Formats: sequence, C-alpha cells, structure tokens
Amino acid sequence: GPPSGKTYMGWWGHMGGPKQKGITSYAVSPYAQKPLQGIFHNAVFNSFRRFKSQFLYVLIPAGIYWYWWKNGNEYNEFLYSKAGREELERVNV
Amino acid sequence: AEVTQLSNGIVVATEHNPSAHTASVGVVFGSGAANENPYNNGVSNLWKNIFLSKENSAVAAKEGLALSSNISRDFQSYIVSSLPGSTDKSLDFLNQSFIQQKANLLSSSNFEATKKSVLKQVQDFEENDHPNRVLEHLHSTAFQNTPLSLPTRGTLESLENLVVADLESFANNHFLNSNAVVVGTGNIKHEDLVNSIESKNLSLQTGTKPVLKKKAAFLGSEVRLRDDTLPKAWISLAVEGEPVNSPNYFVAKLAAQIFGSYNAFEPASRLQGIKLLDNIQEYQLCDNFNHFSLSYKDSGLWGFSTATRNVTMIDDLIHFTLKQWNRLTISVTDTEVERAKSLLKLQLGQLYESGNPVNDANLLGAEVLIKGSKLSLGEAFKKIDAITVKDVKAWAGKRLWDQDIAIAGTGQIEGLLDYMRIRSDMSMMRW
Repeated sequence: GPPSGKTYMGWWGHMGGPKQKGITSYAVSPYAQKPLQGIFHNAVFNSFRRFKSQFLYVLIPAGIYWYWWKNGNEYNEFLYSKAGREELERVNV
Repeated sequence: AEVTQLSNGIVVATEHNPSAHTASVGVVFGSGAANENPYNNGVSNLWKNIFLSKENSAVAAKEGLALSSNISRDFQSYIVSSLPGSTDKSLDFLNQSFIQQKANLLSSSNFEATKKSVLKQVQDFEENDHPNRVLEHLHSTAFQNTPLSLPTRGTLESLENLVVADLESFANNHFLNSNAVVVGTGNIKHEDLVNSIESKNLSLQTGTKPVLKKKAAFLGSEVRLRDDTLPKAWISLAVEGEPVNSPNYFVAKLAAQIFGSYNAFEPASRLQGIKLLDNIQEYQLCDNFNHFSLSYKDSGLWGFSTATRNVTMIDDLIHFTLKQWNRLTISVTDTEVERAKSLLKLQLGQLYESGNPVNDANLLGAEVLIKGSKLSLGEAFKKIDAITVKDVKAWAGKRLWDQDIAIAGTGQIEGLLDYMRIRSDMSMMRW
C-alpha cells in the first residue's frame, strides 16, 4: 500500500526522539537477585509518603459535598414530621 | 617437534627448530591484569612501555637486537630476538637492563614521557576501536567485582594517579623466580641455553607472590553504551564457558567452529556450510560476525560478536542466532560435527605452526606456567577426532540450555530489546 500521514511515534530503531550521547545503562538479571525483598519498607514508607502528599486534594472536596447532603437530609425529615408541618405548607407553596 | 623442560630453581623451556633463521629468548611471568586492583590498574601496561622505550631499544639496536612485549589477563612477556649465533648477547641484555638494574629505566624523565604516550594510546582506543572496547565491556559486566573484570590496557582515570612507587611495589611482588619461566624458540638448542644460564647465575627474586582473595564468578547482566551519531551497532553476547585444564576444553572449541565467522563482502565466505546463513542473507541483517570460546585459569566465555548497518532488524538477528544454538541440545547432525573437526585442526594448526618465534615464546611460556608441560599438536588432534554427537549434546544441555547471559553493545542499539526477551530465546518450548 501507500504511506499515510506520519505520526509523533515510530518503531524500534527509528522511534523519533532526539539523538543521545554520553548515557550509560547497567542492569542485573532477575534470576540472580532475591524477589519479595523489601515490600515492607514499601507499604509503610512509600504508601504512607504517597498518601500524605495527595490526601488534602481529595478530602476537602469530599467534606464539602457530604456536609451538604447532611443538612438537606436532616431538614427534609423535619419537614415531614408533625413538628414541621407548618413549615412544609410554607415552602411547598 | 618436541619441547624440553628442566628445573634448577629456574624453569627453562625450549622448542628447537633447526630450519629457522632467527632465535627468540625471553622471560614470561604468571601475573597479568587479573593480578592487580582497581587502584593500580594499568601498571603492567606501563611496565611494557618502559621496556620498549628509546634508550633501551637504542642500546639493543647497536648490538643487533629487537624487543617485544605483551600484556594479558594471566601473564606478561619480555622478549629479545637476534640472529642464531648471537643468543648469548641476548641473555646478557635481558640480565643487565631488566632483572638486575632498572634505575636507569625508572628515571624521572623517561617515566613522564612514557606515561604521556600511554595515556594517548588509551584515549585513542576508547574513541575509535569499537569492536574491541565492547568485548572489554563484556568482560567487565560478566565478571563484575572480581579480578577477571579489569581491562588489560588500564583505565584513563586510574592510569593518571600512578607514580614510580607503584611500579617498584608491583615488581617486588610479582617478578619472582617462583613465578617465572625462561623460554627459547627458533634455532636454539636446549643444552646451549642451559649452559649459558649456569655460566651466569640469573635469578630475579625468590618468590611468595600474594594469593588473591576473591575467585572469579559469572553474573548475567547487560551494559548499554548508546551513541546515535555512529553509523553502526556493535554487539557481543556470551555465556559462561570452560577454563584452561578442563575436560570439555576442545568440545567447546568445536561447538564454536560449527557456527564460525562471516564477512558479507567476501564472495567465498557467503558459501560456507552454515545453516544460520540461510536466514541472514535474504534481508542482510549484518556485515560480519565471529564466534569465540575464551578460556582462562578460573573461568571462560562462549559466544559471538557482530557489527551491522541494518538498525531496524536487530531483533531478527539475535533471534535467529540464538535459535541455532538450541539445536546443539536437540538436533545437531553428524555432518556438522565432521566439518568442524577438520576446520578446528586447520585453525590451531596455523596458530601453533606459524613462522614467528615471538608467537611461539608467548604460547609456550603461558602453557608451561599452568600445566607444567606442553601438550603436543599430535596429541590434541587425537582428542578432537574422538568427539561424538553425544558429547556435544551433553555439553550444550549443561552450558547453554536455559542459562543466564551477558550482553554488551554500543552505537545505534535502539532496536536491541530488553534482557528478558533475549533470555527467553535460550530455550525452545517446543521440546
């Protein structure tokens, strides 16, 4: 077939990034190291570190919307009691 | 065609050849680059060049004497050559300038001039000689944290902090009569060399070289040195092999000869009886390769090296080559074994029967330092003709099938895939 409109990604050998010079990589085989090595020093170090960072962005929103659902559910149950029948006929009109 | 060894406290080996026109005499020591540490690495390469400097080669040239030297991982050499009726002058020069007096050679001016040239040699090697620096990097990842990892030329950083004291310390610890062999090749008779030595007394030092704390150990790993501006990719790959003085020494050499060596631009090299060539030539995935089986005192390596300009099909080259290796365990034929027998004999028959007495001296001294004796070429041939298909399959099932590997590469190696996809190709699944 014909070639189509090209991309921002290539394939192995011509992936399409910048030319690299002066970087060296080292590695060791997995058969030569011991797995399940430190996964405490992981759930107690890193999970608690990752939690402590990204928890005020999730919980301050959650606290505003849950308080809102509360004060509404509390007020509704008052409207349909017998002590809140006068208010019901005021607000429902 | 037979060697003769005697001992007087000094070992003296000799391969006399009456039909030659020269004679070589020297001393070989049993310490190499695998007998030094990361701080003084390259002290042996600097000892070689002090021997070959000007004012020592001038003094030899006025007498009609040529000089040579070689550094390896297990041994070093310091050789003198002459015409056949001039061998007693060769021994005197080797006595005076090397074993007894060397304050002349370790002067302050000759040491700096030698260090400057050696640093320029090593810097040039690391920028321009790509197939040889990748094989040195292979040794350093395979045997990391072990004495068989250190490069023979030295490293440009460790070579800068050397002083004369490092040379003198290394000499006192390793240039010793207990660690030495005196050799003689070409047109030289054993009795004359023995007589010339006892007329003098000729001893360097007594002995007690240090023992090496750590033993060599193989570790599967990789090191990648990426350079996108070079026009090719150079790769070498190996497993753990056989040491010297092993029962499987010749069987590993025969197995490397089965896959052999290749040059794409030579017409006759394209016609070799190698089944791997039926796969590469249709898309031309490489320019050349060569299979090796290297052996040392403690360990060895077995594998191949290659260079290629087809940087988008590297994964096909590694894949097809490793699948052919699998056949040594399963389905190697009798014709492939009878071919490698007779070509291995031609190979080492040309290495041990060249015309240069300098090569003879290095080979002889290194073999006698380990075994105490040299195996003749008529004996090695009989061991090779006694190998069967069963011996090959038994060797490969133990050394190749589902075993860890070491890899090194430089250049345009984006297309070289991760470790575990290459490691998985060491077994088939379809057996």
